[PDB]
Order: sequence, then C-alpha cells, then structure tokens
Amino acid sequence: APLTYELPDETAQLKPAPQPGFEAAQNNCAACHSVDYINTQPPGKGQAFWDAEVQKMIKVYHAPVDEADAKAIADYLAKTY
Amino acid sequence: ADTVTLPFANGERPLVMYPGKRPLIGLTARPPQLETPFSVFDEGLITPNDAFFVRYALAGIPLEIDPDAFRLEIKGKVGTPLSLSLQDLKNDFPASEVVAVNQCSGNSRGFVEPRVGGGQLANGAMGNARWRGVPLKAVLEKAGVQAGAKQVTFGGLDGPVIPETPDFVKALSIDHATDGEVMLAYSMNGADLPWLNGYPLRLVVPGYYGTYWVKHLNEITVIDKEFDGFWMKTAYRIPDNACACTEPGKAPTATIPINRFDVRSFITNVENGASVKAGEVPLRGIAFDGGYGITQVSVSADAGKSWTNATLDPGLGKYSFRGWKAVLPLTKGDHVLMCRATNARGETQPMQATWNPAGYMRNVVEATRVIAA
Ligand code: HEC
Ligand code: MSS
Repeated sequence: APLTYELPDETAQLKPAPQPGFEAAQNNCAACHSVDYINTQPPGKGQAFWDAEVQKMIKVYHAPVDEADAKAIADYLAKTY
Repeated sequence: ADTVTLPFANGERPLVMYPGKRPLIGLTARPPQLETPFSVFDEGLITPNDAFFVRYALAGIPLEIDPDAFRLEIKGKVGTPLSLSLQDLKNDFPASEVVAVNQCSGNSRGFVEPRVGGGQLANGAMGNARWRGVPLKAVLEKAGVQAGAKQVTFGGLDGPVIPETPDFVKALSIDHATDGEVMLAYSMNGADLPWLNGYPLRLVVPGYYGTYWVKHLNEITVIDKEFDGFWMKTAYRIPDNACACTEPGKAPTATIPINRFDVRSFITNVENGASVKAGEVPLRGIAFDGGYGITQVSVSADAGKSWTNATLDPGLGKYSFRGWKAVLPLTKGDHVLMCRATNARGETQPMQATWNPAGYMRNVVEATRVIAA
C-alpha cells in the first residue's frame, strides 16, 4: 500500500457582512485556497491593497472572477478587513 | 480550542495539530502552512521534526505516495536521461550530511513596517536540521551535463488546483547545482522526511532562502537558457542592490531572484517583559548567515549604547544555527536587550529595519525588553 497523509478539517470562514461582495467572496475566493489567507492579512489596509490583491488573483493566477464581482469582493474586503 | 497571538496587528492564530507534528501556529489550512512557536528555538540547536515549519505555494499537495513507485527524473541537456528510485539513490550513490538552516524568504514579514501583503509570519518560519542524502553534483555527473548547460530547474509532485495557475518550479545556476553542497535529501534528523517537509525527497540548498528547497522533488531538467517560469521571473524577487531594500512604499527599479541569507541572530531564553534577577543575567540564543560562518555575536542591555562579546558555542558547521551565551550585569529596572551578529565576510545586522515590497530578508537587530528585580 502507498503511504497517505490525513489533513485536519478546514474551519476558516470569511467575516459576514451585509455587502454583496461577502457572498461573492464565498463563491470565488475559496476555490484554490482556504480563506485564512484573507483573514490573516494586515488589518485596515484599505481599498488600494484589496483591489490589488483581487486583481492579482485574476491576472496572475487566473481566478475566474468577472469585473462586477471583483469590485464587489474588493469593496467587501476593504470595508471588513 | 487553543490560540496564540503573534506580536503584530491581527496576530491571532489557531494552534493546530497535524499528524506527526506537535501543536503549531496555523497560518493557512489549504495548502497547510505552519509556523514554529518561538519558544522552540530555546529547546536546543537542532529543530525537532515535529516542530519544523511548513510552507507551500499551491493547494494540490500530494496526500498518497508509494515510495516504491516513486522516481526522480533527470533530463534535458544531459548525455543519459535517468529515472531513479529511492533505493537507487540510497544504494548507487554515496551519502552526504549537512546541518543547515532552512528559512523562508518571508520569515518575520509580520514585523515589516509599513505592513505588506503575503504570509504574515512572525520569526518562526526557520528551522535547523541535519539533512542526509545525495549531493546533486553526483547525480548530475552520472547523467553527464553537456557544455552549454546554464541552469537546472526543479519540480515536485504538488500542483495547482486550476491548471492555468503556474506550477511551482524553481531554478539554480548550473555551477551552483554542481557545487557538492546542493543536496537531494531523503533524510531529516535521522528519519525519513516528514510528509509536509517534502517526503520522500527534497532539494536542500544550504545558505539559500527556502523557496529553492523544492519538496516532493521528482523532476530535474538541465537547460541551456535562463528559466523564465513565474516562480523565478515574477515571484521571489528582491531589489537589485546591497540592502535588498527600497524606501517604504516604493517599488524597486531593478530586481533579482532572492538568493543567500543575510546575517541574523536572536535571544532565545527571554521574551518581551520577562522577569530576570538583577545582577549577572545569563542570556543565550542563536545566530546564522549564508554559510560564511559567524565570527561574533555582541549583546547589549542599554538598547545598543554599549556592547559585550558573547561566547560562541562549538559549531555544527557553517550552515547551522550557531549558539551563543553571555552574562550581562543588569541593575534593577527596565532593560532593552539586543544582540547583533557578524560573519566571516564582514556582513552584520542593521540597527534600523529596512523595507521592500515583498517583506523579504528582514534581519534587523532584535530588541527584547526585560524587567530586572
Ligand atoms: C486560484 C486561481 C486562486 C483563486 C480562485 C484565488 N486566489 Fe488567492 N492566491 C492564489 C495563489 C496561487 C496564492 C499564493 C499562496 C501562497 O502560499 O503563496 C494566493 C494567495 C492569496 C492571498 C495571500 C497574499 C498574496 O500572496 O497575495 C490572499 C490575501 C488572497 N490570495 C486572496 C484571494 C481573494 C480575495 C480571492 C478572490 C478574488 C482569491 N484569493 C482567489 C490563487 C488564487
Ligand atoms: N514542491 C514544493 N516545494 C517547496 C514549496 C512548494 O510550494 N512546493 N515551498 C517552498 C518554500 S517557499 Mo518561502 O521562501 S519556505 C519554502 C520551503 C519551506 O520548507 P518546509 O515546508 O519543509 O519548511 O519549501 C519550499 N519547497
């Protein structure tokens, strides 16, 4: 038999917010990696930081996120984190 | 259940337990990324396998491996392509060992000011281990490197979840790869590699930042050009200058791939706000650099106004953590303790922190406030 490795359960969640970007982030930002990547970023970085993070996911890593969702996610993040 | 708080903003993390590991600081779950609690570095000179830090770029890490079917492929600009089993490696080549620090490019990124994006690590993304395996030099000589060869690329079993994302592939220069120290390590601290530390085989690149130490290593390609893969050409770049640094907020005009460690040192037996007994206070800790050797470690109890020479421990090799010990007279009250190391080519730590956009290569003189009573 091969050797196998058992990873513990993934429990990281996005902070809920009333903004539409919350749902959109749930649907787009967990596909390649856990969302603790987002939760652990430096706090209160603001609009420009999160705009750049979102764009990098799309342009460099080829995240399938459209323009309207990208803006919604970035605004949700800049307002919440 | 358990959490810790790292000493920078948004520093809360879960303590998480992975198979074969003690509880560690969980940075990310997918892919797994684990930082070592600072207290571990005061436990001894060699970092235990169950405490060793974990960093990965992509979520598609292997979770099932048959060590018997595993092959390392050697190809490209070589006379004879090779397909080597682990048993091949252990039997057909001579073994070497090296005690060497592995430290992430981004170790201590959480301390960078202004804060930058990326893995928000404290100082626990480093570790020192006894590595055993085959010098890459010997495998490459057997394949027969062609004149014309410029670089060697290294790839592992892990992969991107989405095929369009660039697969994790690194490159060394040919003369570096054939230097005799660059190693194909199948053993860490006398055991097989822990899974998350690259079971069954990894590249060990002594004195170089961790990004080069490719885990689950299965593909070696000798090429006669510069490799322009994303993880060399775009990621892991530093400012092309002596401080590897820019003015806070500024992008560099020129960059180069991250390469060799700068000089670091830490005080391990005390942490911020520790109580010590006024009088002779015994301090100890560690220092390391990129393989030139630690020449001395100085200690300060007046926030860098005056310095005392530490006594260096017997060493385990130029790539290892170098231990040190000092006894400092401390009057009652507050003291800001510092340590500063210099190496055999005269590199030392700056008193003031530098900055780059990636938050790479931090090595500022560490300060630790203690209370003497
Ligand atoms: C696969 C196509 C991705 C999707 C979908 C999203 N991101 Fe991502 N992200 C991706 C990679 C390959 C990495 C590197 C991980 C590593 O360990 O090096 C990341 C990392 C992040 C981070 C950390 C900081 C950084 O490296 O920039 C953040 C904050 C982040 N990702 C955010 C993020 C968001 C907001 C997404 C929805 C738009 C998202 N990611 C999707 C690849 C992928
Ligand atoms: N294969 C692979 N390998 C690899 C990876 C990935 O992702 N993949 N990562 C890197 C990094 S990035 Mo930064 O620079 S650090 C680091 C290292 C770590 O190791 P450990 O985990 O064993 O500790 O690894 C190395 N290797």
